[PDB]
Amino acid sequence: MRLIPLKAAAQVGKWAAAHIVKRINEFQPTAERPFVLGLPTGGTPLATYKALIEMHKAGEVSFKHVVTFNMDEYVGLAADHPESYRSFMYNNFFNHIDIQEENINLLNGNTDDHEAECKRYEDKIKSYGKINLFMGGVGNDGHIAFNEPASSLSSRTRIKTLTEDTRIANSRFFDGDINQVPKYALTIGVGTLLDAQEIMILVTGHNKALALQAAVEGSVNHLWTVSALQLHPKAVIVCDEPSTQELKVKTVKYFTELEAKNIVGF
Amino acid sequence: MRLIPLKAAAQVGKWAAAHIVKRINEFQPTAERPFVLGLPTGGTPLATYKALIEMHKAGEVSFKHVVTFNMDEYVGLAADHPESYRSFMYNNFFNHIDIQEENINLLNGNTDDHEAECKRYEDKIKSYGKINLFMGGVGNDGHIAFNEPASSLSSRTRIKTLTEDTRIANSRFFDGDINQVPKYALTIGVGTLLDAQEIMILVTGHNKALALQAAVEGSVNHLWTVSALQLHPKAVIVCDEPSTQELKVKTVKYFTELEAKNIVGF
Amino acid sequence: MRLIPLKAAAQVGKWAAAHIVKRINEFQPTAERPFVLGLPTGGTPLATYKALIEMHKAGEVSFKHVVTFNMDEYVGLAADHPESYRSFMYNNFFNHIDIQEENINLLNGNTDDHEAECKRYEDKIKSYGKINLFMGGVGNDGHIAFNEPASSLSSRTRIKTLTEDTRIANSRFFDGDINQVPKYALTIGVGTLLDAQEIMILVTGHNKALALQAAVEGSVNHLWTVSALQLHPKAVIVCDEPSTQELKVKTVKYFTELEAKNIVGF
Ligand SMILES: O=C(CO)[C@@H](O)[C@H](O)[C@H](O)COP(=O)(O)O
Ligand SMILES: O=C(CO)[C@@H](O)[C@H](O)[C@H](O)COP(=O)(O)O
Ligand SMILES: O=C(CO)[C@@H](O)[C@H](O)[C@H](O)COP(=O)(O)O
Ligand SMILES: O=P(O)(O)OC[C@H]1O[C@@H](O)[C@H](O)[C@@H](O)[C@@H]1O
Ligand SMILES: O=P(O)(O)OC[C@H]1O[C@@H](O)[C@H](O)[C@@H](O)[C@@H]1O
Ligand SMILES: O=P(O)(O)OC[C@H]1O[C@@H](O)[C@H](O)[C@@H](O)[C@@H]1O
Repeated sequence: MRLIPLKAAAQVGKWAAAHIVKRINEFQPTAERPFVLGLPTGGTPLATYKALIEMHKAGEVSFKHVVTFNMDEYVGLAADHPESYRSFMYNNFFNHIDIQEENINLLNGNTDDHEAECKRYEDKIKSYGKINLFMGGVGNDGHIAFNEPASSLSSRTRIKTLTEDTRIANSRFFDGDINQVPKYALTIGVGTLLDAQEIMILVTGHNKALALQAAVEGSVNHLWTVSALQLHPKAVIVCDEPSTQELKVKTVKYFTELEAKNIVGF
Repeated sequence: MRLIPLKAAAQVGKWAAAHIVKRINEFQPTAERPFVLGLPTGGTPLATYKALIEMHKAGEVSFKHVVTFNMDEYVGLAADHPESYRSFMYNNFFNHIDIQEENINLLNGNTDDHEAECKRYEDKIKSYGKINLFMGGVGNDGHIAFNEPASSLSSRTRIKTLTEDTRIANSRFFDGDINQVPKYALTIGVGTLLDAQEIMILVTGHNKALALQAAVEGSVNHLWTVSALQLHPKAVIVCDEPSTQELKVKTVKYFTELEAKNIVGF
Repeated sequence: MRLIPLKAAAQVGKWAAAHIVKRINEFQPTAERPFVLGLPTGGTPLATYKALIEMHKAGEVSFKHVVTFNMDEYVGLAADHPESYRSFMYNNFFNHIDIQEENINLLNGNTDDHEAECKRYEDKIKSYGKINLFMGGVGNDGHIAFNEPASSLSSRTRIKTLTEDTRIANSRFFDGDINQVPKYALTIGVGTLLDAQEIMILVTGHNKALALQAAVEGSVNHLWTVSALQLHPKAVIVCDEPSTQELKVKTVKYFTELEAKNIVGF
C-alpha cells in the first residue's frame, strides 16, 4: 500500500482531489467507456469535494462520463432528510458538477426488500465491469463503508447494524442527538470494496489514530476492516498529522521518506 | 461473521439444530438437487444430533435428500472400532434418521494410498458443486477439522498429524489412555471448509475459551485455523457462556446486543 | 506450512538442494514440458547452489530442461557489475550447470520503462503456466523477494524502494559501503510468489530471527510479507538453529517432532 503523510486535512483534500482528476483524465472516459468512481459521505471528504468542484469550474476535469457509486445509505431515514446520504451527495457534490443523473448510483434504504436492493446495487456495479477508483473514509472503530467490527472480509452489499461508537460520532450531524441517528445502514461489503481497481482512504484527525494504527501496523482481522486494504493490489491511505498519533515514529518516517517527492508540493 | 452468545451447551445444540432444519427446509432438497451438509464428530455436536433426531421424529425435517460429508477420520484405527468417526456418525446420527446410504460420505483412514483417498473425497464434494452448510467444532488449539496449528489457510483434504493437546483431549473417548488415540487423521482442509456456502462452528466449555478469543478477537493466522472464518462470507459461531471467558466484556456485549432478538427464545 | 528445523546452515543448503532435485526428477522435464524453478540471490542460497552443482556433476540432476526465473534485480546498477543479480546467478550457478541460455529469465533493471519490463516478466511467467517451485530467502525486515514492509499482499512484479535496513545488510557485498547499494529494485510481487505451486524459503542466522517469528508465530500482515506464506497451499521454510532464537520453545519442539524422520539424515 501507499501511505501519504500530509500535515493538515486541507492538504489531504487537495491530494485526494488531484489523484481523482489524474485517474479520470488519464482514463479518458466516454459514453461507451465511463470512468467508475466510488464515493463516501461523512465529514472527511468535504474538502475533496470542494476541491473537485473548483477544478471542474476551472475546466480541469469533467464528470460528464463519470459513473458514481456511493458506499452506503441509512435505513429508515427519509430520503429527503437533509442528512440522508442521498441529500449529502447532491447538496455537497452532484448539484455543483456536470455529472449526469443517469450515471449516479445510490442505495435506497427505504424499500420493502433490503436484500433485493443490495443485490440490485451489486448487479449494477457488475454491469460496468469494475469500479476504477473507490474513495472512502475510516470509522473510529476501523470500518470501511459500514463494515463494522466482526464483518466478513469477503462480504458483499448488505444491511449492517451501526455500532454505538459510529452512532455517537455521526450524531454530530443530528444536533448531537444520538436518538436521531439511524440504527442500520445498507453498505457495500469488504469484498465489494476490494473488487475496485484502486482504493483511496482519507484519514484525518486524532479520533482516527487507532484506526490508522490498525490499518498500517496491525494484522489482517475482521475487527478493523480497514486492515483488509493490506490484501488489495492498489490501496492508498491519505492522512494528516493528527491521525498518526498512535503510529511508531519509524513508521511515519518510513512513509514520509518514501513519498517525499510526491508530497513536497502539498 | 455472526457470533451467537447463548448461556448453556443445551441451547447451543437447539440453536444449531434449528439452523440446520431452517436451511434444509428452505432449500427444498430433491433427488436431483440434494442439500449438502458437512458434519463433525467429537463431543460438541452430540446435543445438536439428538435435537435433529427428535425434530425428524416429529416430522419437522427429512434427511431423505440430504447428502453428508464428514470433516475427518482417524488413520489406522479399525473402521468398526466404536470410536472411529464412521462408528460415531452411524451410532449417534445416521441410524436414527431417514438418510440414504448412498448419500453418506466418509473418509477411509485405512487405504493403502491416503493421497488418493483424500483426492477421491475432494472429487466427490465437487461432484455436488458445493457444500451448502458445514457444521464443525473447534479444537482447544484452535483447529477446525484437524487443521492443526501451522496448517495452510488454503489447504485441501490431506493427512495431518494430531497435536499432543488434541490427543490428550480426545483420550477421554479412549478410557483416558492417550496411547490408544491415533496419531494421524485424514481431514478436509481450511480451503475445503471455506468453499462451503455457510460455516457453523459450535463452541462450548471453558477449554475452548482461548480458541474463541483467537477466532473473534485475534487476527488471521495459521496457528489458530478457526481464525480463517474471518475470510468467509457466511460464518456463524454458536457458543455458550463458559467458552467466552477470554473475551473482553465489550465483545460479549456487542454480540449479545446484535443477536438479542435471535436468542431470546433459546 | 512445513518448517524444517536443522542445526546449521550447511544442512539447510543440503536439504534445499535435495528438495529441488526431488521435484525436478519426479517432474521429468522435457523441451515441451520444462520444470520451472524460481530462484533468489543473496548469501543464504550459496550453499544450496554449490550442492546443486555437485549433484549435477555427479549425474544426479540435469538442468537441460529447467527454466528459471529470478526474484529481482537492482535498478540502475550496471548489468556487468559483479554484484548485479545477473552476475551473481551466472557466476555462482548458471556457468556451472547444463542450463540452456534460452531457458534463463532475469529482470533488466536498466530499461527506460520499468513498468513494461515488469509486465514482460509477468507475461513470460504466464507463458509457462506456473512456476513449479520458487526458492527464496527472507529479509531481516521480513521481506520475500524485495516486497518490503507495507507491500501489497497481492502485489505483482514492480519497482520497489529498498529499506535502509535492507541496504545496510546488502552493503556487505559492496565493501561495507551503503552508498554503493542501489536504492531501488525490480521485484516479483507477493501475488507473483503465491502463484507458484510450491514455495521454499531458506532462513539462516540470528539476524533473521525476528523475521522467522513473524513468519511462523505472527499473523498475516503487510509489514512482514513472509507472513503471506500462511495463505499458500504448499510452503516450506528451512531454517537453522540461530534463526529460531525468537520462537517459543514449544514452537521449535512442535516442528522438530513433526519433521523428525525427515531431518534425521541431515
Ligand atoms: O462509508 C462511510 C460514509 O459513506 C463511513 O465509512 C465513513 O467514511 C466513516 O464513518 C468516517 O466518517 P467521517 O469521520 O468522515 O464523518
Ligand atoms: O473435526 C473435528 C471432529 O470431526 C474436530 O475439529 C472437533 O470439532 C474438535 O476437535 C472439537 O472436539 P470436541 O471438543 O467437540 O470433542
Ligand atoms: O529476493 C532476495 C534476493 O533475490 C531477497 O529477498 C533475499 O532473499 C533477502 O534479502 C535475504 O538476503 P540474504 O540474507 O540471503 O543475503
Ligand atoms: O458477516 P457479515 O455479513 O459482516 O454480517 C454479520 C452480521 O452483521 C450485522 O451488523 C448485521 O445486522 C447482521 O444482519 C449480520 O448477520
Ligand atoms: O501445510 P499443510 O498442508 O497444513 O501441512 C503441513 C504438514 O502438516 C503435518 O501435520 C502433516 O503430517 C504433514 O504431512 C504436512 O506436510
Ligand atoms: O503497494 P505496493 O505495490 O507494494 O507498493 C507501494 C509503494 O512501494 C514503494 O516501495 C514503491 O517505490 C512505490 O512505487 C509503491 O507505490
